[PDB]
Amino acid sequence: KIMKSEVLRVTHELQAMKDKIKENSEKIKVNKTLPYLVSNVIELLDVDPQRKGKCAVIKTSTRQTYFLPVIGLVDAEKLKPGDLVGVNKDSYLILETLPTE
Amino acid sequence: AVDTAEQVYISSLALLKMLKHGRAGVPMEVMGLMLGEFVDDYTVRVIDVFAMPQSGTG
Amino acid sequence: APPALWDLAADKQTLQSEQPLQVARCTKIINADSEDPKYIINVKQFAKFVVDLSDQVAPTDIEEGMRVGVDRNKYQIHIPLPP
Amino acid sequence: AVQKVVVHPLVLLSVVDHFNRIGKVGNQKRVVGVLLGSWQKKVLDVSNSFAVPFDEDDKDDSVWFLDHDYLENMYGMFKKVNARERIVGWYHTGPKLHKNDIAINELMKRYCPNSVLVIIDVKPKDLGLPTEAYISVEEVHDDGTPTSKTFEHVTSEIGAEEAEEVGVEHLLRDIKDTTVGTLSQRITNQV
Amino acid sequence: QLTEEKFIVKATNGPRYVVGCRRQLDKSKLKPGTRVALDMTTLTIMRYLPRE
Amino acid sequence: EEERSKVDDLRGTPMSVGTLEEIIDDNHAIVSTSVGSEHYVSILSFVDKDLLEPGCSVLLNHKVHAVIGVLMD
Amino acid sequence: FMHCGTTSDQFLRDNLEWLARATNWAKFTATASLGVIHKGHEKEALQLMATYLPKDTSPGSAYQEGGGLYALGLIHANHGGDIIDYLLNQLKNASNDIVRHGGSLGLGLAAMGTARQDVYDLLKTNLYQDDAVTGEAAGLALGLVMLGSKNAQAIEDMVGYAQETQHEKILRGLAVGIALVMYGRME
Amino acid sequence: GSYVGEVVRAMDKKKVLVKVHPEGKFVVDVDKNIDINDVTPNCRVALRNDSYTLHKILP
Amino acid sequence: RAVAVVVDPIQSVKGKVVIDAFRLINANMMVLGHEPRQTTSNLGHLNKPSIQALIHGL
Ligand SMILES: [Zn+2]
Repeated sequence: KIMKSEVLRVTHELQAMKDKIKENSEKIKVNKTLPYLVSNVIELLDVDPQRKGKCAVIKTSTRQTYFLPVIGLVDAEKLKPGDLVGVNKDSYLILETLPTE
Repeated sequence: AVDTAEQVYISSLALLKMLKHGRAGVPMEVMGLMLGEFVDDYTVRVIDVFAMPQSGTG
Repeated sequence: APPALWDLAADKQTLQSEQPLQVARCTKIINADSEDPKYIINVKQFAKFVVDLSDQVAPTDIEEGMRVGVDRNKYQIHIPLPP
Repeated sequence: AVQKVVVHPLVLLSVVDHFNRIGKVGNQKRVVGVLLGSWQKKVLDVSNSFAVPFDEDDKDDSVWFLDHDYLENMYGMFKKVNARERIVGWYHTGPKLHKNDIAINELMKRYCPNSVLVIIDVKPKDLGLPTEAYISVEEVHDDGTPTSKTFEHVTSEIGAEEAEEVGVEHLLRDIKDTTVGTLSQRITNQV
Repeated sequence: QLTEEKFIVKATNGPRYVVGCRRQLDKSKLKPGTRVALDMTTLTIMRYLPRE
Repeated sequence: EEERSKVDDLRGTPMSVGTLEEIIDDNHAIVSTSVGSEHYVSILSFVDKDLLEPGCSVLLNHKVHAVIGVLMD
Repeated sequence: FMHCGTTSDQFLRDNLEWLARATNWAKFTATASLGVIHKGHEKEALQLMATYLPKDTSPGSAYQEGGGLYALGLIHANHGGDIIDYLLNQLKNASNDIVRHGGSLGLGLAAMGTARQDVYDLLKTNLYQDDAVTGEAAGLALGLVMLGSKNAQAIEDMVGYAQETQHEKILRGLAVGIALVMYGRME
Repeated sequence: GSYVGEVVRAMDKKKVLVKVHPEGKFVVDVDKNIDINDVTPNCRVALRNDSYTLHKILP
Repeated sequence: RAVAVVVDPIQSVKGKVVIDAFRLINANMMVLGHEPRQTTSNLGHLNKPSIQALIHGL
């Protein structure tokens, strides 16, 4: 069990990782507090030649078009050309997408 | 009841910290703190200036 | 101006009262509400917004498609209005 | 691997701060600051840095004092305000490469990646460029001498991004710009 | 495209501008007939915008 | 006299001509303009508010749109 | 300007409400200009400055007193019957930056050119608190007292005292202070 | 830069209503070095964009 | 003292790096004259912030 006693350091590393996810997970709540407006999304895949191409086309409700890659958290029911999405003030990022109807 | 004639001493330390902070002057409100010592009433000297992490409140 | 005389003397406290009551986001009417924090709202300038309710207004005092007073700085709902 | 580096004047102005915050003790050693920058592109780009209380001994070179907690806290708060820059390397402001600097370097070869070293000068009386990027690599020698950490010079340029130009140029009002023609050509052609 | 480095852009919202070229990208995609992407600061070009 | 000439800050350079929509008994009325900006301020001097005859053009600001007076037409 | 020498306080006897209306340096300049009005009076000057508040002997504004000394030095410029002996015990009195500052100005101006090492010494311990305003007065008096004397440790004391502080009024007061000492040292 | 004012009506309280580009119609006293009566209504003028002071009459 | 400084390189050109430190007056000083600051020489340099809305507009 002398070879398996190095697992203790690994577990202290990982519970330390669970100690340190509280702050960077804590800023999720204060950055993602209020999606201020609703903006139309049109999904359009890009190519960069990692350097992989990944993009989407945005249109604000006040009809102003900007540029951004596919951003946010891990997406399954996203990537749709849909509306009612999360957005911060001038960052114009995607945080919380919801179905309108 | 008294007021004097004050004048603010600015180093290049605080200046380029406000210029890195001005490159960090993206559209969002940003935060920082000026430090130094007050030697008298009517002169003020800055030395130490750092930045602060952003918040959605601003 | 004699009606504006006593009101002109009553314009003193309008400066200390100008810091409250100042907020008007062009009286946006709501559309629906997804969940009790988040309200889907549209301004009259055709920008669809989402903000949470403030603490001063009850969510049972929210009505569907309601013109209310609402902040233009923190964007929350300070006070409602009947029509 | 890396052909050149870019060091912004902000960190050397923080070496002016290294010579400011001394407090007149009588020590004035090669005070080490924790160099930060962008190893991300093939070119290295220094944005900013900070410094750490570092002490050696009078007689012994191999006694040297750093901090991991101060590194992780200052780098932690700095990464909290700006995560677009990471740890890269370090520097001592002494003119001389000590024997201990392989071991002092080795701490940031471990915890940081392959760290760059910068020799600069305590008194800027050198007409030459004060900054020299020394890559921390072990190279195999033809004589058969055993392999050790070897500091090969990587060429450097000192550039400012946008606002550092404006603030520096406002602070000077003494330097003149490019100004091709008689003077700025012929002064280089003088000295 | 008047200068081979610096040309006229047409925004979606309507106002027109002139921009520079980024040191990373080259003049291949920078030929006209290419809808592009720009920044608020310095009006630089990070990459283009393929139409669909 | 000085109090008559102290509200000049509101009717000075930061001044606009908006269109009144209605007058509210809560003394903060709702106004409009080319974008239809709706701002409610508790009332000030020089306004009539009865023969004002709502639905007309009134005087607004670049500031918080405190109604400093009215102008007939 | 207009009432200098003619000792006419009768223009400033029109009102007390236009002079003492602000607690500021304006009362110091008012008492100073009062010193410009009358000059060359050995009894009525100190008597007149004593007439202003001999009630509780505690001025709420210190500028009346320090303007009393700063004005008094304007009165007794190059008098041979100096009350400097009293003004050293009066500068010996403990007060902040008006006995220090205005006492340095008035007492050094009355001691102009005498090249006394004593007023030089108390001047040095007036500038040794490193404040900009009273040491500004110390330099301004020091140029007056060291006219032509050219004391050896004094010049290197002043320029050596110059770069060791970040205050600026000490730098301009010592600027005029090392200015006035140098007269006929053309060679 | 500065805007282009057009006065359509001069007001007798020395606070000239001036027809501005949309969301305009900014009634204001123009600068003190220029008199009001010289500014003829229904003519285009030169106006600053924030301080709303007139420069000159324009054809 | 409590110095407040606003850096704004966004509409500031790269030719000039004009920055200003701002102050709060006391609300009870409105009866008296506003700023009893002596030594009024440098105010000729302090009229460099002369934008016709913000400085004297506010
Ligand atoms: Zn803002």
